[PDB]
Amino acid sequence: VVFPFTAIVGQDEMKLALLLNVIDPKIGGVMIMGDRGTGKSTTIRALADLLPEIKKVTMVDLPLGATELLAKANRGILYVDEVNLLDDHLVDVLLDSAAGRFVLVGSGNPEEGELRPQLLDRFGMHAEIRTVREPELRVKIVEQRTEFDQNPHPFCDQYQTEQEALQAKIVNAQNLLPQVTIDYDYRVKVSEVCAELDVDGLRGDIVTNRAAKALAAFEGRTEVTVDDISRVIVLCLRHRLRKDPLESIDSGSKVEKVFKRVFGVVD
Amino acid sequence: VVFPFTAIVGQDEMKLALLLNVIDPKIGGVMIMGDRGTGKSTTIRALADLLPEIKVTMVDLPLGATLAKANRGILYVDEVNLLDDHLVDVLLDSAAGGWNRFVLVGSGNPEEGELRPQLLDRFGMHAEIRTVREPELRVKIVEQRTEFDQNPHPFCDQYQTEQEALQAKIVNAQNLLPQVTIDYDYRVKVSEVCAELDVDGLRGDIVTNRAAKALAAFEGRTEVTVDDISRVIVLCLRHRLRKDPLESIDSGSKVEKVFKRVFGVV
Amino acid sequence: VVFPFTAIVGQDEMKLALLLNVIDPKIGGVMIMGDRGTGKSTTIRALADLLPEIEKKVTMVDLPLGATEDRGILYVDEVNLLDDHLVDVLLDSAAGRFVLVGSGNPEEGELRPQLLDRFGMHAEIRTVREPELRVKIVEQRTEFDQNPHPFCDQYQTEQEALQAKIVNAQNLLPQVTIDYDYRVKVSEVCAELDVDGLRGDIVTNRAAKALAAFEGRTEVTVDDISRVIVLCLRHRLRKDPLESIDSGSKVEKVFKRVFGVVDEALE
Amino acid sequence: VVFPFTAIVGQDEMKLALLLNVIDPKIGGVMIMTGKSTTIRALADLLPEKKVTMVDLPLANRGILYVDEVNLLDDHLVDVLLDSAAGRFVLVGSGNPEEGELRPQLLDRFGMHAEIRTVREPELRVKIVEQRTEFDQNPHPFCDQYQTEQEALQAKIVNAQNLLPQVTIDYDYRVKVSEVCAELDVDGLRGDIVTNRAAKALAAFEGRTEVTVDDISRVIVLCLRHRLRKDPLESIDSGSKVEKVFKRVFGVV
Amino acid sequence: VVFPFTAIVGQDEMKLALLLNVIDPKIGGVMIMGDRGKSTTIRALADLLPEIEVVAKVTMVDLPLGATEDRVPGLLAKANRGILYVDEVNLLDDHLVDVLLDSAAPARFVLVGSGNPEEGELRPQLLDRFGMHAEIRTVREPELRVKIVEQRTEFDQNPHPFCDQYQTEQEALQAKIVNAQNLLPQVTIDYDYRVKVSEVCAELDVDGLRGDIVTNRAAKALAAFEGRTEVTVDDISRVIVLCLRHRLRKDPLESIDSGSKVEKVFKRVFGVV
Amino acid sequence: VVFPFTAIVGQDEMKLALLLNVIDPKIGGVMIMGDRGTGKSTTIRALADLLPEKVTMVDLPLGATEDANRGILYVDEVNLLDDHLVDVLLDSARFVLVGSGNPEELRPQLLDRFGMHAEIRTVREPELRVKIVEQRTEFDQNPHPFCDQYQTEQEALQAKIVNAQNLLPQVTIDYDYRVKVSEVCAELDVDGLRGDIVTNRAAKALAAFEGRTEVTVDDISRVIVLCLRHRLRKDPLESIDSGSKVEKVFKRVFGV
Repeated sequence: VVFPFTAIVGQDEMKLALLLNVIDPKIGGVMIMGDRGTGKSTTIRALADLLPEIKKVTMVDLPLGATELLAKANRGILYVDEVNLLDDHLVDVLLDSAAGRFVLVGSGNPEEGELRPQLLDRFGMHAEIRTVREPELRVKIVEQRTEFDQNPHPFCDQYQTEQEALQAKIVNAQNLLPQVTIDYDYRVKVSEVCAELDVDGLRGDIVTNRAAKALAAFEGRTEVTVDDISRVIVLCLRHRLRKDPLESIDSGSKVEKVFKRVFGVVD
Repeated sequence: VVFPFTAIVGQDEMKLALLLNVIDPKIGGVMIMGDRGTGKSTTIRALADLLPEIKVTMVDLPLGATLAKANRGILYVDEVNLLDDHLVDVLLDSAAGGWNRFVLVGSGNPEEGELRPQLLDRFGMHAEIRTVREPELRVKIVEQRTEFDQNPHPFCDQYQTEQEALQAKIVNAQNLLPQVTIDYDYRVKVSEVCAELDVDGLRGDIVTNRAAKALAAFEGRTEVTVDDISRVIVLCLRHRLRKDPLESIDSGSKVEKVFKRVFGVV
Repeated sequence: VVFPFTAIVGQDEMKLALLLNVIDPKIGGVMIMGDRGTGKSTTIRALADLLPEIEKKVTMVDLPLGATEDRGILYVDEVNLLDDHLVDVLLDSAAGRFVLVGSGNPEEGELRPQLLDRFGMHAEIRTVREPELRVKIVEQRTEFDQNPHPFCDQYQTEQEALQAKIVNAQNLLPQVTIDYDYRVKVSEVCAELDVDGLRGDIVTNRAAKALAAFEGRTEVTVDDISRVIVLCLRHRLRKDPLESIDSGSKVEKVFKRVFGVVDEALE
Repeated sequence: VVFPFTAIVGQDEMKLALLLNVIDPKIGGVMIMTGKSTTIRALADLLPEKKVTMVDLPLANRGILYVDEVNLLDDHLVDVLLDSAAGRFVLVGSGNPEEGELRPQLLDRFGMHAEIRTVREPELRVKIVEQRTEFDQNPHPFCDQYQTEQEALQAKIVNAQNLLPQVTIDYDYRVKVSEVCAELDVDGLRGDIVTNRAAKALAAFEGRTEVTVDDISRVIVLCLRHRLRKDPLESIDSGSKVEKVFKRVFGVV
Repeated sequence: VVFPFTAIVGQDEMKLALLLNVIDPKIGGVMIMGDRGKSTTIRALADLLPEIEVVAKVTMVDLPLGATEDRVPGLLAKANRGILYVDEVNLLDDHLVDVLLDSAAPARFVLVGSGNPEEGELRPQLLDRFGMHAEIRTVREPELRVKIVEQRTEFDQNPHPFCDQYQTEQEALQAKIVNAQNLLPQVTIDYDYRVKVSEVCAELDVDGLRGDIVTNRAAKALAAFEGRTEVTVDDISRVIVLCLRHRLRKDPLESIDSGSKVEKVFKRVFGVV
Repeated sequence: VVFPFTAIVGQDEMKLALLLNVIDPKIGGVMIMGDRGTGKSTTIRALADLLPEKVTMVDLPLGATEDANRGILYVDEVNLLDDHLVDVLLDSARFVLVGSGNPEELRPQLLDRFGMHAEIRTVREPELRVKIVEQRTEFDQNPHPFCDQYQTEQEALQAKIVNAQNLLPQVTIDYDYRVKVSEVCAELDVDGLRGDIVTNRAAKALAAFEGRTEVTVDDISRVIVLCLRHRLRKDPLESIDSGSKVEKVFKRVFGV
């Protein structure tokens, strides 16, 4: 038995990136660079255990150096725990196999050679993990972990209806995605943000659109909204920045700043 | 089936470099520097699919150690930054500038190496790819890509007469090139531009002349015009600059400035 | 015969780290970095000899320089060498049973940040600065080398008093509670120090309870947290290199702020 | 078949260095820093006598040896070749900037240092290009257009070699040449010797037996510009300093 | 025949370090750093000591560049009741040095080592285990330099006539060494002095208590050498730089001589006028 | 046959350093740092051909081995093969050690072990440079007429060397001079007493060469830079020539 996904607290940005990829695997996978390592392996297992069967969904790990495990990985999840030194070309093929049919998930180690700029831009979204800063939230996690370690089944049962409610929303979102439309004016202003961010190519334009539709589908709507784009654009474009080294500005803050201007958002 | 060449939008400078080399392979090949994406590989496949049957053969040569007998074809070196055997690169340049005849195309990695003035001056033209900055154009490109991915054959058919029209223009330009002449005054003012740019050698003089003749041939003319030279001279000379490091001036902008002065464009 | 633990003078911070681990080994071990005129080899030997009999005495096992892979105390004299592979395996035996103790050399390879965070506490040894104490250590040391048995007898009842306190602390540890407000303020200190993960939260809580148990109390006190929090978090700092501040001094500074500890200015 | 030597335009300084070495190989070879590989074969094809053979060193008595990249092939191999020269064959070397600038102890041992500057006259650049393609299209009609000029220069080379033993330099000139070497702080007396051997070879080339101030003028930059010991505090061109000191010592208005 | 120890001029600080180790070998050896009469002084000290028996002359053992435990019978045993000179202890780093410091920290000996600057400073963990740090400064008195040279040629020409000229001084110094060894057990250091010695070590931020011990063993040995049984402030003054200057942990912001820093702090703590 | 020693012009400092070592080999050899190409190997051959009895010059190559006396040993590049082979040669010096080196420098610890440091500067007088070259080709064309032109001067110099060697035991230096020599070494911060000894041995050898048995202040003057300039411990904050510093301190101490 694995820690229930709906009980993981304090990782909202990473749970969003994983949920949107389950809804639209053509987003291109998630690169998880949480320099603060905490709840990385167990979150991805919780999400696999949460998905419905169609045979149960299978999660595959990227260990060893097999040249070629994409066999048992179709219509599933593939986790490469340390893709910071995993060959050099095998990474290229997996990023293609995810953008045309599985959920690519990658993790890295800080100070071991930060993702080479040619292989990180091909990742759909870039989710960073920062350890929870709210004190009473940190206490709740610790109190939850020992409470789970002592009595797994009373814990998993406590979240049983919340897991099923989220399980149905994933299915509904997958079913509704074909009807989800984004207005032309929004689709254009998304590209304006990609241009003003000096994104290398059009992949950033493509992922933001696929992500915004997948989020709107998740929330049971068929028209992409300005707020829908707001919640996915940092995940999609912050690792696609081409900023001058003379700038001390946060990448995620640069995308939010440019997004708010182009769309005219007052916070 | 491959994305049609005549549908590629926003890469005009590179499509020009590729078309001129297809018309006169003795130009010396194309070095493609710029955005990694923007389908550099797929444009060259599209151009191969467009050429007439004399089908033309497209060569990969990816990370190898000595695939070079496809004469009157195209050779794409995706990462000629990792041909640490410079001797492989050097022979491919001279053979491209003669019949040993093929269209050399190479791509490289910025900030990794190579690009050494000895390994860059021998490329005929230097085509730079800048990703489109106009928002509605980016949307149009994206809307075209999946439209091709969902229905390849209806997309290729929409461009079928334009593909055949461009195919006839390539053959015509190849056939007309022998009579294309350049005025002596232009030929001298071109050399004045190469000298005033302090280009290393006379190869820049040679490529600019061959490019201007090929462009006029493409457009069904037999007299090279100042506008013909205008459209090729940056492709030919910007990677042949010997500018002082004290200059914050764009290389391509330097070539345009000196061309305008020597020829007197106002 | 071994030098008696209750006779060691001038290592209070390190003796505290060892005693609390003996009381609660799930704290995660002690990393001993510092000076050489102490004898981390004989203080740990003294602590094994001080513990109660296990049925023979508790076994102290030493790991020499050339050491290949292969309820007591394990002393790893040089955990700088013996690459991450061997070091990783030992940390598993700890955490959630033996007291891991490691020592290191300065300038022989800085604390590997990923393998140092997994040590429970970080005790630094500073050689005694009080002149009359330095004389006392030397006079005691030669006095022990000439007549071990007369020396150990001078400290035999004090060894038994400390031995009973250790057992009492272990027996009482299950009833030891920490107030919710303290538990949250401990996590607030961990957050304000930007600690990597929640491991710092857990050992500080386990350490404060073990100290309160050592002193025969069942309620963790602000002062109880004060005496263990530097041992627990100073090697868990992520401070900017632009700061010339001592790590242990940074933990005390943030601890006093979060808990609001100030000196009464008496007339 | 090779492009004729007498048709090469715009390389006068390098053609002078090569002709003088062919006349007196004891000068010590040429360091060449637009296609010098064919210029040296053009010179090989031009010499008399079986025909002289030009040898390439990619990894030869009484001929020509061209070391294309004397920056690589470490001092060990380079040292050995310089012995064959000096006080007999024509050593020719070229070098690459940024590839291991020729060690200062290994560059001084070359007789002359000829620099190639690409032609700046527009109508000349056009003429060179038309000459290359005209040669590629019809080599033999090209070589024939230059056949009598090739034979004329071939006779001058033979005569110059035959006349060199009688060529003399005035004592006052020979001393002022040494003053130029001393005022330049040259490493040793090799500059005094090469400038003397070069001035005599040039005078012999022109059918004369007395070295002239003008003869020295035309050879002294080739001989001394790579032998300078100037302070790095000088933004002054090396070749211009040699002319400047030459003009002072000899008194050229 | 070897140059007589009592004739060596201008090495006073090193002669003091060597004599005290001969008097109390538990001091821990001498590290000789400085200008480059080093190999010849130690043999003279070996030649000066009184002739010993097999097991209840003193033997000098050297060590060339090649060690690799080709000493552990070998060479470690020939140093029994003798002296071991390590000519270049800045090379053969790590293990070989650690083993020798252990063998002198079945044969006990006076460890003496010399090193080369710029070719490696002995790793600070293995230099602190040397008892004392004696530096050799070449004599600056001109008329003294002439005497040293003139003594060298005078000895090279007539060894035996030279040794006789110093023979009674050798016997007097030999008797003082034996007496000092015999008197060492009674030599006491006052508690107030013993504490102020530790205060100097602390104010110098010395690594450990080894400096406290060496200064005390050295002060007693010097007082014993001079036929006294009470350590004096001047006794401590003459050994404290030998004992602590290689034990400094000084900030790199200080252009102060290490040996000179010890003198200043010693004068401060003890109140020397 | 080799170019005669007495015909070499413009190398007076190196000819002085070599002659004194031939007279008193215990001086410790010569380090020749001539930043100019002037035929260092052939001067040493010229000096060997000049000595009586015949003589023998060994020339060590770059590739030293693992193993000559009463002769001359020339180490053309004492930079290579320096770890131990250079160390071994300085120990064996009975023969006249001669070494040359190229800048871009021997171990500051292995250069102090050389007796004297003679620098070669290329002749700056124009009419002299011409004469050297004219002498070289004239010798290459007619060796025996050239060597005969210098034959008696070679014999005159040869006899002076024999006389100096034969007279050396009687050569004395005043005590006041000998102390002032040591005072110069002290103010130069010389490493050890090796500089004091060579300056004394060199001054005696020079006085013996000139047929005298009492060292003169000028005798010390002409050798002290050869002996002490490579034994300096001067601050890097000084833009002063090392050889010029020795002259400065010598002039003060002796009062010249």
